[PDB]
Amino acid sequence: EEKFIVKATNGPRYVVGCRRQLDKSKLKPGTRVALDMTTLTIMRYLPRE
Amino acid sequence: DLYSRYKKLQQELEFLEVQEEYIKDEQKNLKKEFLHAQEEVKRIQSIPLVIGQ
Amino acid sequence: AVQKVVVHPLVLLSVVDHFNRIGKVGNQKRVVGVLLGSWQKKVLDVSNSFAVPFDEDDKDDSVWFLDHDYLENMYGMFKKVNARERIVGWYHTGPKLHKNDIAINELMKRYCPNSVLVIIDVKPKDLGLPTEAYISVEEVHDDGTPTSKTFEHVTSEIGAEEAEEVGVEHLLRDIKDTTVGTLSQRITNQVHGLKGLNSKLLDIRSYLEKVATGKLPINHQIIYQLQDVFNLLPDVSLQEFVKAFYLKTNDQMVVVYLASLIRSVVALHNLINNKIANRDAEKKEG
Amino acid sequence: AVDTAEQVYISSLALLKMLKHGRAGVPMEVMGLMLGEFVDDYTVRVIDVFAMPQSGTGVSVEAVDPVFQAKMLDMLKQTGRPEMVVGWYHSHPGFGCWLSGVDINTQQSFEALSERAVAVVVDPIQSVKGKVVIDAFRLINANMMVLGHEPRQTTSNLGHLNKPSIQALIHGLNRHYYSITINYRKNELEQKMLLNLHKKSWMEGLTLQDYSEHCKHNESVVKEMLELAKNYNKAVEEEDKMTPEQLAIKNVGKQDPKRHLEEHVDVLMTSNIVQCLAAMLDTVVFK
Ligand SMILES: [Zn+2]
Repeated sequence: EEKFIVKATNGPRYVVGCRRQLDKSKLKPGTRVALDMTTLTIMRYLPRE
Repeated sequence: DLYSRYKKLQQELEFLEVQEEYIKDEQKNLKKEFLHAQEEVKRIQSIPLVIGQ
Repeated sequence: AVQKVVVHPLVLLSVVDHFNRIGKVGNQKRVVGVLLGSWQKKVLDVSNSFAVPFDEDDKDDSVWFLDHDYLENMYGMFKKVNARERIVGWYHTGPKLHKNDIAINELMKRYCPNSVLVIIDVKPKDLGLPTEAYISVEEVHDDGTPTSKTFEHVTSEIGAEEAEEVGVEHLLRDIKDTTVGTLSQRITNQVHGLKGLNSKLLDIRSYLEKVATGKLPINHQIIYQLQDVFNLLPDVSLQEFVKAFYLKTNDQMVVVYLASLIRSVVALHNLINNKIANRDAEKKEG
Repeated sequence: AVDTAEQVYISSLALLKMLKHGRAGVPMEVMGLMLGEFVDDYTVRVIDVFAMPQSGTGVSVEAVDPVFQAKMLDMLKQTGRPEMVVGWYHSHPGFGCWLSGVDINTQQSFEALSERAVAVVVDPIQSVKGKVVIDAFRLINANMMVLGHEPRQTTSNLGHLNKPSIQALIHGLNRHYYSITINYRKNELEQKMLLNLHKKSWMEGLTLQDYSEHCKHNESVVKEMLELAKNYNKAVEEEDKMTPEQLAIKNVGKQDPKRHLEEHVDVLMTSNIVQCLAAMLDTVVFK
């Protein structure tokens, strides 16, 4: 629940952790998110259109 | 040499006795260094990574 | 406003640099530097800082020397290279709090926003936390004394972001991590008594002295609440806590069972090998 | 035509500043400077180290502003930092820590003043947090190609310079290129201060705060962890019921990599917390 698996658009797969800012509300699967080049943290998510 | 064997052996007694605190130091320190290196190679492993096959 | 702040070792090591570049002056008075950080977020975070020359007078304590040009230049260039950090407040290495410090902080109270004051020691003989974060605010006094700048204690923690931990750990190669076990815990369980001992001994003596033997009404009123806290525990007879002691000792019994059983499991391979290996080695020896 | 053995002295100052420069070590090319004082030929000490504002041009000899340089240096002269620049440092993220054409050219241009010109390249990006160890760089002369490469004494430190054991870049780029050893310096003040500060960093303010917390959490939190511990231990024991059969069959060789011992020992180590905090609770209750 704390750490999940992410899928990049380019096709390689990775895994990240959980930032102390965001909560487990939007952390649920089925939602496209965003990552950082350093430490692979999460600033926010990426809502589909 | 018969009575001298005692006094000559006493040196070996002290020499074998002095190794006690030594092996104490070794066994107490090298385990701390063991867990040190263990956590050193443990912290190498990180959660973020790439998944292969 | 700010519940807690984060102070990185880098600034205190910059104070170590202040004690470095001295070069045997023969003055070595208090030196006021300029602390930098992020006031945007609720929690304060210290990254890096710089140093400005600060001098005072022997007799007159109202003498304080700062520089506006050097400050604007250093902060200007620092903002030029890094826009993620701005000005917050200042700090001094003086063990004692001077009366002129309100006038020294008044400048940054005017030009800049509210500044936080940090007091450290010149000689690291203090076992306790060297860094004390003091916020500058104006509070209403109950006794009716005129409104003045009051320093309130703010809790703080010493930590690093990413690489600083590695740098420190590499430069030291002495200190050990948490390392749950016997020695790491028992060391704390030993020395903590002294940690409380030296502190309390250094405190309650000067306290007892200055209360009866002294003046300048620092508002002793809070110390009645101190003594009240000391009276919050009127020697409980533990009679109600007997069941709790029973549960704790029961958990102790659980620890006993677990230890005995597990060690009994470990003894298997040893008390097998000690026989089967020795007898085979002996019979195959000759 | 004389050459001695040089060793670069590195303090915690430049190290930490290069760690902040490591946070500044973004793929955008950055500039840095190092200052110090030369007591003699074969020793070099660095003290004052700062960063430089980023640019779109990247690392170049044109990127460095001479008037701004001399200005900041003068501002350091009026202050308590009377040290001349001993060289310059930078970062080379992701393409390796080696030096390109422009880099060695601006190095050639910046070494016109100082014969030493210490070159330091930090790349925390692909560098694991396990080791912060860095390797300083040097520039060999182009007229020494006829004679031997490195006429340096004290060959005992080459094993300490063997830390970059990579089988590619070293003897691959070894032509007209080499490195220099790195050592540190620490006094009693820095030692005691940093040790006390770090110990306090791993400790609490009054130090009596978060202890009793866990002491009273032993009956709530730890208990569940003890239950899970018993679950895993039982999960081992069910196999331990199968073990004496194998011990009654083979006994020759070990096909099981699982030790089954040290882990349970560690479980006991976690179980000793209750015993260790018991005396703590006793001291709290007593006085
Ligand atoms: Zn590049």
